[PDB]
Amino acid sequence: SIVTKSIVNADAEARYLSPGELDRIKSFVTSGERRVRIAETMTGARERIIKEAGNQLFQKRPDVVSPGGNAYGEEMTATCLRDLDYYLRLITYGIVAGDVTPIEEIGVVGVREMYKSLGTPIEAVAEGVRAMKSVATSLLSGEDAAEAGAYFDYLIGAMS
Amino acid sequence: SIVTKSIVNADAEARYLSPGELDRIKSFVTSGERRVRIAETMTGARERIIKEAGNQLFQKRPDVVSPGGNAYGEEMTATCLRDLDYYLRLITYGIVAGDVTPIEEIGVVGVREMYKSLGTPIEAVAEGVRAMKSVATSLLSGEDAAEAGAYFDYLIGAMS
Amino acid sequence: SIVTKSIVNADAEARYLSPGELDRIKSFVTSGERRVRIAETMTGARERIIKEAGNQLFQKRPDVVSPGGNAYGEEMTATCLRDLDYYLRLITYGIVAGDVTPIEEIGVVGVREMYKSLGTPIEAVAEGVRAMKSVATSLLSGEDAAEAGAYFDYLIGAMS
Amino acid sequence: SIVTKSIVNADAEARYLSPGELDRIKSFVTSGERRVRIAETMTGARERIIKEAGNQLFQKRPDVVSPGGNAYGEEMTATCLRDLDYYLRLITYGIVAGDVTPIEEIGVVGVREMYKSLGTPIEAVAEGVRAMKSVATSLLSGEDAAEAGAYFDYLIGAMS
Amino acid sequence: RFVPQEKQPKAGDPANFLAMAKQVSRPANTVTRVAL
Amino acid sequence: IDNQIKQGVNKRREQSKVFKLTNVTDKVALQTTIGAIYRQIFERDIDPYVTKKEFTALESKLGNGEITVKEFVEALGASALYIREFYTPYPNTKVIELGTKHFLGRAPLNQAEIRKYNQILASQGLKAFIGAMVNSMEYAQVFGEDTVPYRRFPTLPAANFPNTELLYNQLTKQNDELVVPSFEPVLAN
Amino acid sequence: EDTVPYRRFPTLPAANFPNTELLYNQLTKQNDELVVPSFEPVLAND
Amino acid sequence: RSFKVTACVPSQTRIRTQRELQNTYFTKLVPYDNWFREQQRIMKMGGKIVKVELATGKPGTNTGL
Amino acid sequence: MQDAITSVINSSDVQGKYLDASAIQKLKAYFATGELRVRAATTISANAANIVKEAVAKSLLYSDITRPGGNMYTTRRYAACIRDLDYYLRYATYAMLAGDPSILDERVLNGLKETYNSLGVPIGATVQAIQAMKEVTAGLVGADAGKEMGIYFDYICSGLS
Amino acid sequence: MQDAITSVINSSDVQGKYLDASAIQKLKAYFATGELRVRAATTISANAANIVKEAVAKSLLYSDITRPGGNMYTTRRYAACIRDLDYYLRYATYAMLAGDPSILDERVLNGLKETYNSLGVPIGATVQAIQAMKEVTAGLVGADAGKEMGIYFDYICSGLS
Amino acid sequence: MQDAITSVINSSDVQGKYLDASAIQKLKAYFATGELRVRAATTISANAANIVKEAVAKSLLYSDITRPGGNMYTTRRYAACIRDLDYYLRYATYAMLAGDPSILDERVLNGLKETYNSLGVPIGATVQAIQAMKEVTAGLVGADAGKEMGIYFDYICSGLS
Amino acid sequence: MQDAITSVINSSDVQGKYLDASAIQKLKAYFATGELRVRAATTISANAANIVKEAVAKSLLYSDITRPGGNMYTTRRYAACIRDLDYYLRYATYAMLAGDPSILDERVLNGLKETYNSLGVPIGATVQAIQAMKEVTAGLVGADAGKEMGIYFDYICSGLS
Ligand SMILES: *[C@H](C)[C@H]1/C(=C/c2[nH]c(/C=C3N=C(/C=C4\NC(=O)C(CC)=C4C)C(C)=C/3CCC(=O)O)c(CCC(=O)O)c2C)NC(=O)[C@@H]1C
Ligand SMILES: *[C@H](C)[C@H]1/C(=C/c2[nH]c(/C=C3N=C(/C=C4\NC(=O)C(CC)=C4C)C(C)=C\3CCC(=O)O)c(CCC(=O)O)c2C)NC(=O)[C@@H]1C
Ligand SMILES: *[C@H](C)[C@H]1/C(=C/c2[nH]c(/C=C3N=C(/C=C4\NC(=O)C(CC)=C4C)C(C)=C\3CCC(=O)O)c(CCC(=O)O)c2C)NC(=O)[C@@H]1C
Ligand SMILES: CCC1=C(C)/C(=C/C2=NC(=C\c3[nH]c(/C=C4\NC(=O)[C@H](C)[C@H]4CC)c(C)c3CCC(=O)O)/C(CCC(=O)O)=C2C)NC1=O
Ligand SMILES: CCC1=C(C)/C(=C/C2=NC(=C\c3[nH]c(/C=C4\NC(=O)[C@H](C)[C@H]4CC)c(C)c3CCC(=O)O)/C(CCC(=O)O)=C2C)NC1=O
Ligand SMILES: CCC1=C(C)/C(=C/C2=NC(=C\c3[nH]c(/C=C4\NC(=O)[C@H](C)[C@H]4CC)c(C)c3CCC(=O)O)/C(CCC(=O)O)=C2C)NC1=O
Ligand SMILES: CCC1=C(C)/C(=C/C2=NC(=C\c3[nH]c(/C=C4\NC(=O)[C@H](C)[C@H]4CC)c(C)c3CCC(=O)O)/C(CCC(=O)O)=C2C)NC1=O
Ligand SMILES: CCC1=C(C)/C(=C/C2=NC(=C\c3[nH]c(/C=C4\NC(=O)[C@H](C)[C@H]4CC)c(C)c3CCC(=O)O)/C(CCC(=O)O)=C2C)NC1=O
Ligand SMILES: CCC1=C(C)/C(=C/C2=NC(=C\c3[nH]c(/C=C4\NC(=O)[C@H](C)[C@H]4CC)c(C)c3CCC(=O)O)/C(CCC(=O)O)=C2C)NC1=O
Repeated sequence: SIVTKSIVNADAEARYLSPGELDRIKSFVTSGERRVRIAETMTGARERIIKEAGNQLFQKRPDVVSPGGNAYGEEMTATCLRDLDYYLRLITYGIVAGDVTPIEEIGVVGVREMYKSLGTPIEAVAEGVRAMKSVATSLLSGEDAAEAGAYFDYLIGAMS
Repeated sequence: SIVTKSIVNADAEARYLSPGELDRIKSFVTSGERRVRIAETMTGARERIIKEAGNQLFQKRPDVVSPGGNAYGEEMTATCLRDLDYYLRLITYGIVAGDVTPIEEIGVVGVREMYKSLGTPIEAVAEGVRAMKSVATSLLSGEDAAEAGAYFDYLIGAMS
Repeated sequence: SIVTKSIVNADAEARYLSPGELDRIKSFVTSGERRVRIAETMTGARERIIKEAGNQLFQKRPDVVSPGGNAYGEEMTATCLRDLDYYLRLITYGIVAGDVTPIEEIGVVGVREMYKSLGTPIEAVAEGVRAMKSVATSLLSGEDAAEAGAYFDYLIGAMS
Repeated sequence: SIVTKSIVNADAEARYLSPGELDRIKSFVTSGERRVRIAETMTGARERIIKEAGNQLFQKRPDVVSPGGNAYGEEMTATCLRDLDYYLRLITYGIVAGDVTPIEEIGVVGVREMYKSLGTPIEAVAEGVRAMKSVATSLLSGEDAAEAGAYFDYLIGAMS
Repeated sequence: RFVPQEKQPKAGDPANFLAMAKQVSRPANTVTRVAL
Repeated sequence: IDNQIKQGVNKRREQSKVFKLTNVTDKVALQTTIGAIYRQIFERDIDPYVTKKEFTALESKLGNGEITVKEFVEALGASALYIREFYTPYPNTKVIELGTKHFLGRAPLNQAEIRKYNQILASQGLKAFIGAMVNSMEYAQVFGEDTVPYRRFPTLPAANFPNTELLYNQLTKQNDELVVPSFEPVLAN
Repeated sequence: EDTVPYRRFPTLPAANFPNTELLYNQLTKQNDELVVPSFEPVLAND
Repeated sequence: RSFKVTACVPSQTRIRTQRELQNTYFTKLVPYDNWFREQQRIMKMGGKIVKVELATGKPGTNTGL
Repeated sequence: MQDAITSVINSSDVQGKYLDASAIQKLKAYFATGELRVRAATTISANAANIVKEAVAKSLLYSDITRPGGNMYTTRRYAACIRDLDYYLRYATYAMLAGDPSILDERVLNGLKETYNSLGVPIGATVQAIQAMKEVTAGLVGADAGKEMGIYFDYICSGLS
Repeated sequence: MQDAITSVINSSDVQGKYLDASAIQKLKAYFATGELRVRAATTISANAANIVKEAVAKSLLYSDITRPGGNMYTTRRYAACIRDLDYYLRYATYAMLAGDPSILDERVLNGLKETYNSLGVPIGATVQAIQAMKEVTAGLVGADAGKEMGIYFDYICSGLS
Repeated sequence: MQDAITSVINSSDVQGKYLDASAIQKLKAYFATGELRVRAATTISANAANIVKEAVAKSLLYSDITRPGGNMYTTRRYAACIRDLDYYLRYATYAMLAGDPSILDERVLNGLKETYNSLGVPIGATVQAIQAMKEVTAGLVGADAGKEMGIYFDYICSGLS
Repeated sequence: MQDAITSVINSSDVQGKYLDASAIQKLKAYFATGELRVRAATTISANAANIVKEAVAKSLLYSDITRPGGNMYTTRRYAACIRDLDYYLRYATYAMLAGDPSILDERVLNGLKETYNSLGVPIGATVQAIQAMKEVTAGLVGADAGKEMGIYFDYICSGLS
């Protein structure tokens, strides 16, 4: 994580890592006990978030809800509802990791060539996780939502 | 500073700043009032490190002030104190920047050519920063000198 | 005066008098009796200024009074006093008209090549006005001594 | 030289060099080494001409070394040996050149507003070359003082 | 020690420095009387 | 001298030597090639710009033979010393005329070769930009995988020649301005 | 003293000709930059 | 992650006075993302590869690169 | 490139001094604004393709240049104008996090007066673009947060002119 | 880039129109010269090495330039000058087969004036050689293709001088 | 290459499902030990030349391997032999800060089985050189942190011979 | 790049003549003094870190220029100036063994005046270091070679000033 993001940065310049990094890694571990609190809030909400936001993108975009869209059918509306379960379960690894190196390689790298092969609109899932972001700030206590909500904001700004 | 390392790390990606890098400024600026409440005493107590740096060097390295050594007699105990007075500032300059990269571009990155040529041993100036390390940690509190002591220790590893 | 100064640019572009020029003509008719008043202060302090400000010129510049310069004895210093009592009158003639052009068309336009063709250093006349500066501000209230002090101000910068 | 002067007359007339002007060039190079023989009397005794003029400068104009003048003290009086040797080196350039075109390029065209901004008197320079005229021609032969005295008179003419 | 020790292309005064008296003028000198 | 040195091939194109790497188990022949990589990629000495010898890990992988010089030119220019020296204080159209100076040893070829790398440099960083140059075909037959890049003197594209001696007669950091902004379109569309 | 000034075409000074058609082929307010900054000194000191 | 490739390739267009054994036979370490391009470059000269087992190891992993 | 907090550093070190009291106060003006700057940094990064998405529609689209005859009509040239306007937004984000125009004149202002004249692309439409980018970035970060954003935009469009 | 068929295409493209009646007969004017440009380009390509070796003997030999000090003195430079002239022939047969002289500004006359001024090549001896080359290749293609070949040398010949 | 942090993340996706409370306790066991293993990194980054100096001076500075014959006779075969030692010490800091011995498998221990054999290099000197190097770090970082780095340091011994 | 062998053998080439008796006295002058040059060449390289050391102690060090505000205060560049002063030392020896200042035009004075004013380094302080280096060399090698090596030192001071 923030170890391995920094360790590969220290190895690329071939040296012992900075004391600027030493205040980074010390603050991560001493704030990790509330960082695991954010992950267990998503355990009991794992049906509550995805039930509202998939319908919220269906009313933000009713392009999809008609025959001729991409989620249209009981295996096809279950396609995007399950992929929204994946992206929630993706970045909850990255809350307690504290940076983007778990989310980016197994979520973000091959996307644009995949979704054009899958026929899905990239702008749909871009505003779909925007619907996932807004309810995540409500159940948490503001500031800890604000440090974990930026990984949502990483995921919005890296599709398109 | 801590921003400037992340800026060229952003442009080598040529992307935006990832939120693994954003919070490391959020830990920096809210402790920025804390960090300026560290080094200003080291600007304040100026002489007290310096006169306790030379005499704490000369008992651990007495062959420097012998005849034949570079530093010898008068006017060559003061410029070795004044070249040591230079490297006192950059410890404070690394603290208020929150990173060791302004120490490099004015004070580290060309030491192995100019101290090769001048004949001053780079190990012997490294022990002087190790001599002035103990007198600066006493002037600060113990959890405050623990981060500032590593700022010495990078220059230790850069000299040695 | 100001009525000629407001028209000589205006008639050169062949137009009536601008609204932003008549107000200075208007406010001079409100505030020109102070210029009547401070002219009468300079008449009563006519010889009173240069009994020590001329001495203040010889205090800071004893170059000219020595054998070798220009001023020798009583007479030659008296003609310097006559030239400097030609000079306090000219600014007193200039404050009652309220411009630089009463000062300009008598003494300032030919100030340079006369004095280079006389042996008089043109820098040395400026300290006598600089000694006339500190007494004329001090003999007046500081409200009126600003703007009448501002009328020596062009007369300083056109010597050197 | 005449060659960089008679060309500039002939280029402005857009003609060839007229053979009346060629005999000025033809009589130049045969009388050239006699003009060179003037110059080693100048640059040989060039430490003696500056000493014989400068005290004679400060007997004719003894007032620049007065306190509160322009050049009093050890450092400012020592400029005037360099400020006269600058003209002494320029004059012996011209007798070698045969004409005035080194002097008017180097020392003449901005002599006023440099010295007027410095506050130095012009006529003290004008007697300083005039002190240097009679000293150098007394070291010079009877025909040679007539020709080389005229180049001194241009530098008096430069200030006039 | 320190001692930079360079060269130069100016100076070398042979000191002279004669000096003088400096007397003040009484504030009454006839401003008016100069000539004809 | 006007007919001597001033004939049009400025005689250092065909008397400057190149460096091969046939001798990977030789050690002193390796050391003057590694300096030749340093004096062509960064093209100064790298001695006053490094806190400590920095690349001596992957310098030591060379000579052991499990990397090549095409490895060693690519990963060195990808490192953070090339970012600090040649990527930060210059525009990303200067970098295209600076990356082609050291790697591949020429000017940019066409207007489209500016468009090719600026397509790359906006999407990915210098990471995939430096992978796009040395793994191209034009690196492969004129340099090869055993040679250092060197300054070479093209003849076939029109603006390829005089933009090299407006790139190489300058020294390093001589001008902040880029020498060729782009290539001129000759007509409407 | 009876003629209007007009655009004239010099020949005798060297840089006088091509700095006129770098002054007249431009229209008015065509460039904010001055066309010739100054003239080049050719050697060390003159 | 990286591979340990070895391959053989001749050049067709020219006859070279230098030796080129290291140019006609490789044993290179190449990383994972250059290998999508580095393998294709030997196809254009038509050279054969032989042993392409990875040296960095850990296949089939998801994260950790 | 250098930080605003390192602008305090090198200017006090060309004079050879230490951190003095007003030079502490130069950092203290930074440390009251930095926590808003990083809160502004998230919304511009998440909407990096959702600021230019509205901006080109707000000023550039359905005009002469998107029609044939103009410049933006061919898809190669439209692919650069989406690229260059994303490019200025990323470097203005670097201007806001550093608090400096020092990154802009190094990179995006050295050749920009010359690369745009050589390609024939109009400078004045870019002046309309980033001023419209200045308006559309304030609508989603806030006029309190867009004001510190709205300094270096005027540093950009001055350098175009 | 710019062809002759593309020239009437790109003029029709920036208007946004289609193939109009005047745009078709100009496009059919290129096809009416279609047998001339193909047959002449086969003739020059078969006689490339003989039309060069007459053109250097017609103008360049037995002068100052083939003597010591001249720019085609040595065996590097006289072998270079044949190749540097042969690109003027081969690209002129590109411009005939294109039917438009804008292939010369893209790939011949771009930095060519900047090279030869920096190299000490006599431009007026080059433009004398191409002008001698234009006459001798008009006798090999006939008077019909000799006008169309004779244009495209003097688009090169005015780009040099 | 992965740490102990993304060890449990990589096992979470091979099993596919979200990580449960036993996997949570494996992750937060790092956090009880995270603040002390960074305290080892403070003092090991300072004196990194000191650890590799006296470990030579323990048993490798007056030795038969340093006298004619051997493998540290010349200064160049010296210049790798000390260069391997801080490379083990740097990557031991890389191992002990991440909890995983998998970092130095592919970066250090990839070719060390056969490159020390093919070059005629004694491993039995370097295995002797590191067990004295292991004991001096635990005195310098403290016994609370020196134990846990040793099992990443004795991990190097299992891959060496 | 040329040589006193080659510059008198190429200038006689470009005139078209052969080895003239006036041209034969320059080669035999170079063949007479060539044994003096090659013993003078080795003594520079044996003292190359000490000619540069005594130059900066006699001209550069302990002044305002190494005091903050001067250009030498950054130790990035005091490493670079010893690198810069090494360049004039080795290229003077290359001008000495060639007997020719022609390498200094093409490899030192190509664009050297523009790149020093682009950084704002002092011109005369470097010229004062060349005046330091010419007397240190003439003492260490003997005055018969220092009176020839210093000629190419004055060729550097002519181009730098
Ligand atoms: C040092 C005696 C003076 C000085 C120097 C200063 N120099 C810097 C140096 C540069 N020097 C060069 C020069 C050459 N490169 C070459 O290849 C050759 C011929 C073989 C020469 C003569 C160049 C190209 C640079 C700048 C490029 C770079 O940054 O590497 C700097 C460095 C620029 C910077 O911003 O760091 C400084 C101060 N100042 C003094 O005090 C001495 C007078
Ligand atoms: C020959 C009749 C005349 C002449 C020629 C000459 N040219 C050179 C050098 C060059 N010529 C070129 C030309 C081109 N490059 C292009 O891309 C194109 C468009 C396709 C052209 C026409 C270039 C780049 C050079 C310089 C380097 C090179 O040769 O590749 C030389 C000699 C210089 C050398 O180093 O070989 C000569 C002699 N000179 C004459 O005297 C004739 C009048
Ligand atoms: C878009 C809003 C405006 C516009 C843009 C336009 N730009 C180009 C081409 C280039 N622009 C640049 C400049 C830079 N590229 C960079 O990467 C950087 C620094 C990070 C700068 C300063 C360059 C180099 C090009 C050329 C190729 C490239 O894109 O890199 C074009 C294409 C012009 C052409 O004919 O190819 C266009 C159309 N044009 C508009 O209409 C808008 C006002
Ligand atoms: C995290 C990385 C990841 C992705 C992307 C992923 C995609 C994925 N999408 C699938 C189906 C699908 N998913 C979609 C998705 C969509 N259509 C819509 O209506 C929406 C607009 C849009 C998503 C929001 C579609 C259309 C299919 C069926 C395939 C097809 O016929 O096109 C299936 C097949 C069913 C199965 O799982 O057995 C997989 C594996 N799995 C992954 O692990
Ligand atoms: C901020 C970055 C920076 C660094 C690193 C720096 C080093 C530096 N040390 C110098 C001198 C010196 N430095 C020493 C130092 C020492 N002698 C010894 O024996 C001891 C080992 C050692 C220090 C304890 C001595 C003796 C000199 C004078 C050299 C001489 O007189 O020969 C000088 C030349 C004179 C000066 O300007 O001070 C520089 C430039 N200057 C800088 O601006
Ligand atoms: C206000 C308008 C005005 C000015 C400027 C002016 C200057 C002036 N100064 C004169 C003389 C003089 N003026 C001075 C005055 C000085 N010489 C110095 O070196 C001192 C700096 C300065 C003393 C303050 C002297 C010494 C002479 C006589 C010069 C001589 O006879 O050699 C004369 C000739 C005699 C006369 O008519 O007074 C004029 C016209 N007269 C005017 O009506
Ligand atoms: C060859 C062309 C040439 C000219 C004209 C020239 C003028 C010149 N005169 C100067 C100074 C000076 N010149 C003088 C003049 C004098 N001292 C006196 O007391 C008398 C009034 C007078 C002549 C004897 C004085 C006093 C200074 C120093 C000014 C100061 O430092 O305040 C200076 C500044 C320092 C210096 O270089 O000396 C210049 C450049 N330099 C040149 O290279
Ligand atoms: C020629 C290639 C070569 C070198 C460089 C070399 C160095 C070398 N120096 C050693 C020790 C040493 N060598 C020195 C040498 C010196 N310190 C001083 O005081 C003097 C200035 C200087 C030499 C005169 C010292 C002090 C030690 C002992 C270090 C210690 O005990 O910590 C050792 C371990 C002892 C041994 O030889 O077995 C080696 C291998 N051996 C070689 O074969
Ligand atoms: C971190 C990544 C990395 C690794 C793993 C690495 C290993 C490595 N060790 C090597 C050599 C060496 N390794 C040693 C090792 C030792 N000296 C002894 O006597 C003991 C047996 C042992 C330690 C005390 C020696 C003597 C050589 C030189 C062999 C030679 O060059 O002949 C070489 C051959 C090239 C060279 O000379 O450096 C490699 C590649 N290099 C790397 O960059």
